[PDB]
Amino acid sequence: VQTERAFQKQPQLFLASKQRYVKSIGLKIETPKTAEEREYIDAKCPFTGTVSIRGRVLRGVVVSTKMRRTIIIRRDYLQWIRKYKRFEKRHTKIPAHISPAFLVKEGDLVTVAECRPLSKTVHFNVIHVKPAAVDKRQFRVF
Amino acid sequence: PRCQRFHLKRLTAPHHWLLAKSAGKFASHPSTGPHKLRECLPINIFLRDRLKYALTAKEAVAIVKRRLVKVDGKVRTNYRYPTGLMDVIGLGKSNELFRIIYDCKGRFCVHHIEAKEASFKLLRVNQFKIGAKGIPHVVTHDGRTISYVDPSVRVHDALKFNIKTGEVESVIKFKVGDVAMVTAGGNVGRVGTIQKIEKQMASDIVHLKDTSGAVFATRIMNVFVIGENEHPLISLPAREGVRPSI
Amino acid sequence: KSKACGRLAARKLRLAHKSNLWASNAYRRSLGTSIYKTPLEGTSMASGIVVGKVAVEAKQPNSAIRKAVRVQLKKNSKVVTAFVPRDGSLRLIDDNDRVLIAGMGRSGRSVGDLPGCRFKVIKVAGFSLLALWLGKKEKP
Amino acid sequence: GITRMGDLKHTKSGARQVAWRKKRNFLAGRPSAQTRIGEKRIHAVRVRGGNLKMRALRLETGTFAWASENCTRKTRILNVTYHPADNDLVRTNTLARGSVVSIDAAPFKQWYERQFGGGVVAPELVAEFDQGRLLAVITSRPGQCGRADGYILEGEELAFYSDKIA
RNA sequence: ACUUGGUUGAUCCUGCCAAGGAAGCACACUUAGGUCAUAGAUUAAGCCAUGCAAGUGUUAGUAACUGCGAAUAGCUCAUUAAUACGCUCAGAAUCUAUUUGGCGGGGAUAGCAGCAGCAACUCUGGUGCUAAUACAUGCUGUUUCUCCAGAUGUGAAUUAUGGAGGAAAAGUUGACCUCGAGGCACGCCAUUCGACUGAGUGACCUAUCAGCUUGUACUUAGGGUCUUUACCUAGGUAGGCUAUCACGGGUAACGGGCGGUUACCGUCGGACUGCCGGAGAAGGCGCCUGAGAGA
RNA sequence: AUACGUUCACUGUGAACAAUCAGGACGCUUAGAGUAUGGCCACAUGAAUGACUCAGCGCAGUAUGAAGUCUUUGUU
RNA sequence: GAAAGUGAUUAAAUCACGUUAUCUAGAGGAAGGAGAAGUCGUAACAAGGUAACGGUAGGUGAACCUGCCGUUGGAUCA
Repeated sequence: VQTERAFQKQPQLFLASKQRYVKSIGLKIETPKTAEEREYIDAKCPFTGTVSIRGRVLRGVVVSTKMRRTIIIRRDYLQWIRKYKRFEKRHTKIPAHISPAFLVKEGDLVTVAECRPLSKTVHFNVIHVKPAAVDKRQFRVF
Repeated sequence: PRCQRFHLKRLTAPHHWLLAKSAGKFASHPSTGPHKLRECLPINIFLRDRLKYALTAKEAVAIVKRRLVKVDGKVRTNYRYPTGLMDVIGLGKSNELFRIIYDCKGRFCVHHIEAKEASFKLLRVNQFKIGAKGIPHVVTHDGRTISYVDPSVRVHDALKFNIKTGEVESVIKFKVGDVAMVTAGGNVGRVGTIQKIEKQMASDIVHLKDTSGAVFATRIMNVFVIGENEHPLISLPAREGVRPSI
Repeated sequence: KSKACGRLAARKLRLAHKSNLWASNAYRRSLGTSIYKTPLEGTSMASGIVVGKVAVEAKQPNSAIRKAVRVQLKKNSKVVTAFVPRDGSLRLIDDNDRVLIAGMGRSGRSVGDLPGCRFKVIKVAGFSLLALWLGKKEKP
Repeated sequence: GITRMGDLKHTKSGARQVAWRKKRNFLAGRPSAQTRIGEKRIHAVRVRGGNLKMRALRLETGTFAWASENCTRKTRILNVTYHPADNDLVRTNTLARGSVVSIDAAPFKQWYERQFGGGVVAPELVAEFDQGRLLAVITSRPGQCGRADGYILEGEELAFYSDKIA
C-alpha cells in the first residue's frame, strides 16, 4: 500500500494491457516464501528491490527495532592484547536495513551482508534471520 | 593527492629484477603497456642486466632505437616497454630468439630457443564477455582482445597463438590432470600437475604436484595452464620449476 | 591472587596499570610538564648577561663562602644565581660579560653544601673556565 | 565552491568533526539547473574526464511515450500540475524527474485513426482525451541529460495522482 | 641473567638517594693517516639582497606557432587523536591523457615589416601580409527514453547482448608529413599507470571531562556528483552514540616501515629515518586551463 | 534414499601479505660493508630461507572451554 | 558576440559580543620551608612527674587543657 505523496511502484515492471519481481541473491540463502505473496515494495530490499549483495558477511544479535525498515546489530568480538596474554570483550553497533519479508523481534541473532550506502550509517542488509525467545545483553561470539 | 608518477626509485622497484641497492637511486620506470608494473620486465633492463650487451644505460637506449630488437613480431622503438611471461624477443644482428619465463625461485631468466617453436606463444583467458552482435570475446594476460573466439573457451583456459596471423590454434582446457606454472605469490615460478580444484564460495584454490613429489596450493588466478598432461607446449628452463630442498 | 587473572580480564589489567603509573614520580614529572615553568626551560645550557657578583655561603657543617654570580638569561629575561668553580675564577669572570650556564649535574635538586643555586658557569666570553683557570687561553 | 563533501558534518555519535585539508575538486557540487518551461536553451558543462553534461534550462517539448500500445511522439509540454517532492516545483512549473505534467497529445490522437479507424482503449483515458491534455510523468533527468521525456499516466497510477490533484 | 657507599654505639630490615653500563643532542681539552655516512628538525611553518633551479627540434607537424610537459621530482611537519596512516576486502555505484590489442569510419591569425606611448615590467596598442597533423567544413554508430525477450557468463543482476519503436545533435566522415616501406590522426571497447567513492579493524594521556546529539538517526521523492550517501532541498516518523568510557579537554602528536635499550616479557623514541602514504607553500578564501590542480 | 547429519575458540597444515633485523654464499688486503665472483680458449654460477604478524581466508583434527536444546507437552 | 546592471551561491576581510585556556600587575591577608647556639614556657620520650593515643565539642599567649565515648601501640596476658 502507498501512503505518501509519490506513487510507490515496483520498478522494472510494466502493467501493459498482480505481478511481482523476485530475485535469487545466492551465496547459499533460501529466498524466503513471504516475499512472493505480500504487498510491500521497497527498492532497498535485496529480494524485491534493486540492491545487489556483495562482500563481507556478518552475524550478531539485534538491539533496536524502532525505525521504519531498519534495525541495529551488535557484532561481538574478542581482542587479543599482546602484553597481558589475555582477551577482552569488545563490540560494534552496525545499523542494517531490513526487508518487510522478515519478521524480527528484539533480541535475536541475524545475518547481514554489505551493499552500496543506503544512508550515512546504513551500509548493510539483512539476508537471513534466526528467531530467538526469550534476551539481549548476552555476549555471543559468531 | 597522488597522481600517476614518473620517477621509480630502487628499493621500491620489484624484487624480480635483481637490482643493485647501490648504482644510483632511480630505476627505469616501465612505460604503460600490456603487462602490469609488478609482473613485467622492461627492455631497458633486459639488455643491461641479463645478456649484458649494453654496459651503460645510454648504450641500451642506442640499440633499441637502431631497430635491431623486436618484441613479439613488432619492432618497438619506444624502449622501457613492459615484457613479461611468454613474450617472444627476436633480435636483429647476431640474431637470437628468446622467450621470457620464470625461474624456480620467482626470478626472470632468458632462454635461447629453436625458431620453429619460437613462432607461437601462450595466452591465458582472464575475462570472458559478450559484445557487438552477440559475439563472445576474450581478454588475455597481455590484453589482446581475441574476438570471434570459438566455443570451449572459458576462463583460465590457455590459447596457442600463431603471431604471424592473429589466430588461436589450440585451446588447453582447465581441468584436473593438467600441467600449470604458477605466476604469482609465494609459489611463483613452479610447475605442477593439478590434483584438486577447490571451489571457493564467493571469492578458489588449486592443489599442485612436482615431479619430485612435493605438494602446494595457490589462488586460482596465479596458475597458467601450460600444457595437457605432463608434457607441456614449451621449452622449460634448467630444473623445470622443481626448486631445490635440503 | 591480589589481581584479576582470568582469560577475558585484560581490560581490568590494562586500565588498572594506567592508574598506578600516576603514583610513580618519574612518569608524573615527565607527563605534567611541569618542567616549562623553569628557569632552564628544560635546556641543559643557557647563556646571558651578568648582573653582578654575590657571596652565598654553605649550610652545615661546612663553613665556607662559595661565590656565585647573578646572571640574567637571554631567552626568558629572568635572573638566577649560578656557582663559579675553581679558586680565583670570580676574578677571571669580569662584570657585565656574557656567560654560558649549565646544570649542577644532579638532574635537578640542590647539590653539595650549597643550597638554592642549581647552576654552574661553563664558559665566559666564548672560551671556557678550565682553559682560563689553567691559562692556556686569554681574555682582553 | 559549493561542496559535495561530508567530512565537516557530525558523526553518528554526535561529535564535532574537524577539517584536515582544503575543499577539493573531487567533491565539487554545482548550482541547480532549475529547469522551467518555455524557450529551449542548453548550457554545456565540462566535468571529470572531459565529457559533457548538457544542462537544460527551460524546455518546451518532450519525447513522450504511450507504453501499452508501443507508440511515442514528440509532444508539447504545457504545465506542471503536481510534483511529489515540492509544491515550489508546481508554482514555477519546474521539470524534474517524477514531475506530473499534462501534454497536448495531438500526435497521439492522430495515431489512433491513422492506425485503426486492436486499439480498444480504457474508460479513464477517453474522459481525458475529449479535453486533449493527457497527464504524464517526466522520467528523464532534465539537468544531467539535457533532454526530458516520459511515458503517459495510465492504469492504477492514473487513479492515484488524479486524487492528489483534486 | 652481576653488584657497592649512605639512617645505628653495633645489628638485621623496609626504603629511596647516589655510584655503575648504553645513545643523542650540546660544551670542553687533545689529535699522524685511510675508507664511508651525515649535517638550520628542537627556537621563528620568522624575514629575505643577488645568481641559478622546467623546459621542449627531429633527414619525418609549419625566431615563433602547434604538440606534450610543468599536478612528478625536491623541501618542510605547522595543522590532524582518526575522516589521516596500516592491514584486509569492494566496485553489481565510478572516471582515466599516454602506451598496448581489438573493432571502426576555403578565411584568419602568430612571428616578420612599420608608426607611436610609461618614472617602470618577461605589459602592449594599431595596421600590412602568409602558415598547418592548430581551427571550421564532410562523400552506420554515440547519448537518452519506452516496450518485448534476458546468455554458452556469475555466489548473485529484467546484467552483457538481441529485437521493435521514437528523438538528438553533444557526431566515427585519414580533405596530413618524409624517401614499395616507416610515421600520424579521428571514434568506441578493453588494457596499463593510477585516481576517486565505501566497509571492517588497530593504536598517546585525561572522570577536578557523565551524559552527548537537531541534518543529529531512519524512511519516501528530488537536485547535485565521476558515481553512492544529509553531500543538499523537500514531505513522513523520532530516532542515533554512551560505564566494553560516549561527549568534552590536553598534547613540548604528522602516521607507517622501523631506530635505541634488553636474558625472556617489555619499555622509550620515531622532524629526518637515504623508503611508503598524507598535508602545506606569509595567513585564509576563490577560480581558469587540463586526463589529472581547489596548482 | 557413496556424499550428507551443529558451528566457532584452540592446535597442525596451506593460501594471502623493499631496505633494516636474523641468516646462507663470496678472502672488498681484513673489518664495517657490497651483491658479487670463480674458471687463460668462450664455461659455471649466486643474488636462498626465516622473521616482520595481530586481524581476515581454506581444508583436516575434537582433549579442553563455550554456544546449540521455546515442553501444564516438543518435532515430521 | 565585451563592458555595465540585477538576483543567487562560496565568501576573504574588518567591527562587536560572549565565553575559554595559557600567561601576568596588586595595597594587604594567611600559610609553608631555610638559616643564624633570641625570647616565653616544657607538651612528648621513664608511672616524663595528671599513662599515652584516636574521634568530636568548647576554651586559652604558646605548646596544650577539660567533657563524653573508644583502643593498648600500657605500667595488668593473673
